[PDB]
Amino acid sequence: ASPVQYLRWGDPAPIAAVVFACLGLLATLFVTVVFIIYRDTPVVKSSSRELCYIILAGICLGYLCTFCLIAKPKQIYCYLQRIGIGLSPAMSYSALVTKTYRAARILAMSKKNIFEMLRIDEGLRLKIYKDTEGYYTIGIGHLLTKSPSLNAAKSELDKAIGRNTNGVITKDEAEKLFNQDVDAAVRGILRNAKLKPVYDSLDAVRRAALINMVFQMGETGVAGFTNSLRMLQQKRWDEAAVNLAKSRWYNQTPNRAKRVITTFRTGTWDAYKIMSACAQLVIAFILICIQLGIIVALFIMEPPDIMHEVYLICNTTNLGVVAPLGYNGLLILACTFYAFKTRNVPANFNEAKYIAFTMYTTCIIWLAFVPIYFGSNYKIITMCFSVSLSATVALGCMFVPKVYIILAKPERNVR
Ligand SMILES: CCCCCCCC/C=C\CCCCCCCC(=O)O
Ligand SMILES: CCCCCCCC/C=C\CCCCCCCC(=O)O
Ligand SMILES: CCCCCCCC/C=C\CCCCCCCC(=O)O
Ligand SMILES: CCCCCCCC/C=C\CCCCCCCC(=O)O
Repeated sequence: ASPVQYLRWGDPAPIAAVVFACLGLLATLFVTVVFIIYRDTPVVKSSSRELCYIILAGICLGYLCTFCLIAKPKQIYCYLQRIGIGLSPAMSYSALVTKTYRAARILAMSKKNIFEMLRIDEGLRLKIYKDTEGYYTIGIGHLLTKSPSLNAAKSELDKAIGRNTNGVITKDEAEKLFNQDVDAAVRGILRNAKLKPVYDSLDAVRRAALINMVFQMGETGVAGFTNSLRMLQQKRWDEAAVNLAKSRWYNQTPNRAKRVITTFRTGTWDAYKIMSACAQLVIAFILICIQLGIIVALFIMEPPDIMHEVYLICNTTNLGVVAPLGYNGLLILACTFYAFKTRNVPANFNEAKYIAFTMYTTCIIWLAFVPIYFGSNYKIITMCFSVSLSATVALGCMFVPKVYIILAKPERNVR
C-alpha cells in the first residue's frame, strides 16, 4: 500500500529503501549538474564525459529501480523491474570497460616507445644467449634462469612466452619480455630516494630517457649525476644537456648519449625513429544492446506477470535473474582485469586508482550478493538494497572525489 504504512505496521524496510533511492537520485543529479556546469574544467574534459553520462544514467536507473520494485500492481512495472535491474549495471560497466580497455591500450602503446628506444640503443637478440656474467639471456637483456642448463632456460622461456619457442622468439614476444624488465626498473627507481623525485617530476619521454640511463649504468651509477638530475627536476633542460655532455659516460658511449640528451632536452621522440571517441559510444551502445536483447528474449520466453502488498510481486524466476547477472558479472570481470592492469596509471589525477578500488568492491559485493539473494526469503528488498549499494559504491568511489576537487579545490583543477 504505502511504505509509511509499513513503517507504522512494524516493517522498517520499504520507506528506508525509498529514502535511499531518493538520496541517490539527488546525489546523481547533483554530480551531473556539477559535471555539466564544469564540463570545460580539465578534470572533466580529460575523461570520456559521454561515457560518464552513460554511467550516471546507469546509477540513476539503479536508484529508480526501487520505485519499480516497490510500486502499484501494474504490468508495465513488472516489465520495467527487469529492464532496470538488468540495464543499470550493464549501462555502467559497459562504459567502464570501454574506458578501461582504452586505458590499457594507451599503456601498451606507451611501453612500445621505450621498447623501440632500447632496441635502437641497447640492441636485441631473438635467440638465447649468455650475459657477460655467464647466465642464460634472451631479448633485450632478459634473464631466463640463474641455473646453468640450456634446457632449463628454454623451459622458463616457453613458460614465460606460452609456446614451443625452441630458443627463438619474435619482436613482439621480446617486447612482452621487455615490459616486465621496465616494470622492475621503475620499481627500483621509485624505491631509491636519489632518482624517485626526478622520475615523478618528468613527462613520459624523459622518464623513458632516465629508464634508458638506468638500463645502461644502473641506479647507483645514474644517482651519481646529482647536479644534472636536479637540473632536470627544476625543468632546466638546456643546462642539463650541457652538464650531461660533459660526462665520462658521454665520452665512452657518445652516439647513444647524444640521443638520450636530445630526448631529455626537447621532450620529444624526434631524436630516435619511433582509439576514436564516437567509437566508444557505439561500443558501449552495442554492449548495452546485448543485455537488452537478453532481457527481451527472457520477456518472450517467460512473460512478466504478477504472481499473486507494497511489493509488486512478479513471476520473475531465477533464470531471469541469473542470465543478466551473468552478463553483468562478465562485464565486471573484464572491467576489473583492465583496471588492475592500469591500477598505477596517474592520468586524470590518478583516475584508475579509484576505478580499480570501485571494481574490487563491486566484485566482492556481487560474490556476496549471490548466496545472500538466492538464500533469502525477502528477495525484493534485498534486490533493492543490493542495486542501490552497487550504484552507491560506484557514485561514491568514482564521482565524489571529482566533485570534491571541483567544488573545493578549484586551484588543483589544472592540467
Ligand atoms: C547532509 C544532508 C542530510 C543527509 C541525511 C538526510 C536524512 C534523511 C532521512 C530520512 C528522512 C525521514 C524519513 C521520512 C519519515 C516518514 C514518516 C512519516 O512522515 O510519517
Ligand atoms: C527524473 C529521473 C531523475 C533525474 C535526476 C538525474 C539526472 C541525471 C540523469 C543521468 C545523467 C545522464 C543523463 C543526462 C546526461 C547529461 C545531459 C547532457 O549533457 O545533455
Ligand atoms: C529526504 C529524502 C527522503 C524524504 C522522505 C521520503 C519518503 C516518503 C516519500 C514517499 C514514498 C512513496 C513511494 C511510492 C511507493 C508507494 C506505491 C505503492 O506502494 O503502491
Ligand atoms: C544507452 C542505453 C539506453 C537504455 C535506456 C533504457 C532502455 C529502454 C529500451 C527499450 C525497452 C524495450 C523493451 C521491450 C518492450 C517489451 C515488449 C517485449 O519485449 O515483448
